[PDB]
Amino acid sequence: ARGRLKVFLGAAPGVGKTYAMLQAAHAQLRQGVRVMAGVVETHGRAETEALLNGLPQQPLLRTEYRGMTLEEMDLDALLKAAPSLVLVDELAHTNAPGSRHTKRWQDIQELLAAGIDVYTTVNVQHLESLNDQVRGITGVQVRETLPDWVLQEAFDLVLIDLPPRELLERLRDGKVYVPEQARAAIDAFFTQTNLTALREMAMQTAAAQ
Repeated sequence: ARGRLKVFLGAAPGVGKTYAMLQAAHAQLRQGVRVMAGVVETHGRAETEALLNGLPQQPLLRTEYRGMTLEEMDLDALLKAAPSLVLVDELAHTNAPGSRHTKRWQDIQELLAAGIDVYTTVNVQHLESLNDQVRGITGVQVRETLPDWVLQEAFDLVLIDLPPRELLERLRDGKVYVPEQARAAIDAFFTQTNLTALREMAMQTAAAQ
């Protein structure tokens, strides 16, 4: 049986992609599926941290790079253990230096070729075809990109939707964490106008699948 990819697609950070993925994963766990978390970003949400702690977890690999402790999915251990389903946040991620592959999507393709199912999350901004539209709207450069075909050839795609106004409240209320984005950049990104634009992109993306 070929590995099947399910992508939880969202307009932006904070729309609930990871939580949706972890709830989907619990349904599978309950039905007896050997589920393993490969890489999951809970981003300080206690409810998401509580879902993750009910799932088997594969320790990450830590490296040091320019003072920073970088974490990657332990691909080699996952291939060896051969779980039935691996959970992998952030489909557009560019891997830590010294990784076998440049991109986390390649890590995923490798699991999938080994017959391992994969659940993943991605924000719409990372799609290659949309890089310039996103930069034109937000004024922020998207540096981690994803070839559109990686998402197009996904077995399953689910849109995780949230109103922009509500996402702005979440950001205000300390519920949205965006690690590799400085304050000036977050302020430039998370506006009503920009989030409305990105929500339409996510929907147009989901409809074209």
